Amino acid sequence: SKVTLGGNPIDLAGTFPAVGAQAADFKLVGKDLADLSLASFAGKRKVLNIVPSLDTPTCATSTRKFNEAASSLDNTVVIVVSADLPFAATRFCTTEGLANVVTASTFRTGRAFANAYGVDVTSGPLNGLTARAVVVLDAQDKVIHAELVGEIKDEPNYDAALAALK
Amino acid sequence: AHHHHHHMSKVTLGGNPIDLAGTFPAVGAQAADFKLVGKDLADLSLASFAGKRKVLNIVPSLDTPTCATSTRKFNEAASSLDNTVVIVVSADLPFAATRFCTTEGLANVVTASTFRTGRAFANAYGVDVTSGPLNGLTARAVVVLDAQDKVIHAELVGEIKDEPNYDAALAALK
Repeated sequence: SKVTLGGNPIDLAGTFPAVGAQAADFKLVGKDLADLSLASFAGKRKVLNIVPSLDTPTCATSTRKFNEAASSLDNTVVIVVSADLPFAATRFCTTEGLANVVTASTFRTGRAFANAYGVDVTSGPLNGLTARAVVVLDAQDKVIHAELVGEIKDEPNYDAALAALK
Repeated sequence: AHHHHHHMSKVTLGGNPIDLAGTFPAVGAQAADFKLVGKDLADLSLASFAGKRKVLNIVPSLDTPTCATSTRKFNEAASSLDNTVVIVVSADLPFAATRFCTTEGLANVVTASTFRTGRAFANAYGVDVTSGPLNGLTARAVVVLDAQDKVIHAELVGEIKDEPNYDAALAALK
């Protein structure tokens, strides 16, 4: 069951997290160039919304609605993870203006986050970006929901991720 | 008395010393190769530009709405010269190139991203910032290569917020 892009298999490195696992820590970069780790979000449920890029010419409007809905649930932060630099993150149509939606870039630690989460694309045009996934963590960073989207172009099961927080 | 010329101090950001990894190239050296990513997500290396003079315009980020006219004039002038390509190197993803202030309307300027190979380019060129807010970006530099990839001009800009000596870089191609 390789992930595909336009139906074409791509290679991913690392092992995708299982429900019940302790989430791997990270050092991602916020839109003000500071480092973000799991401790930066202590006490909150976290939605890791992992996307190859949030800087596409056309807005992923459905992702904006999901980001808004999840972040409006009790004690929840949505962490939008991608290789996009913080300079681009300040313009993301899916995050701008939304409280408790926080952009977090992989650029400073390279492939570390993606590899730790089994979303490190290593072939084709997306080589060096994250694959598409949604991983929900509880306050103590136990994985309560995890989806590696089989086709990069497809929408995640946002309903399942939201329901995991209810 | 005679006073020895000072070895270049640490690059600064807003006057603040920052740490750089790698060794910045000297004039006369053969340029290190690289695998950078173009606007179409394909790989670019020195072989992509075989036999051309190359300007590597190395920038922490190109993704800003406002920029120096001198930078644009330099990019245009160098790209207009015979057998010359201007390659603008940064960590910005190719997706952001639509917003690159300094390359807007200059179709021959080639954007080349470090994202796929991480710190490899920056470390090979001695511009790998490892401290402060620019940690993981390239420092500011201009490196000019001749048609056989020998370094003919190289400036590691002393202060990130300052402009390179574009006049010197351009004049090296005459």
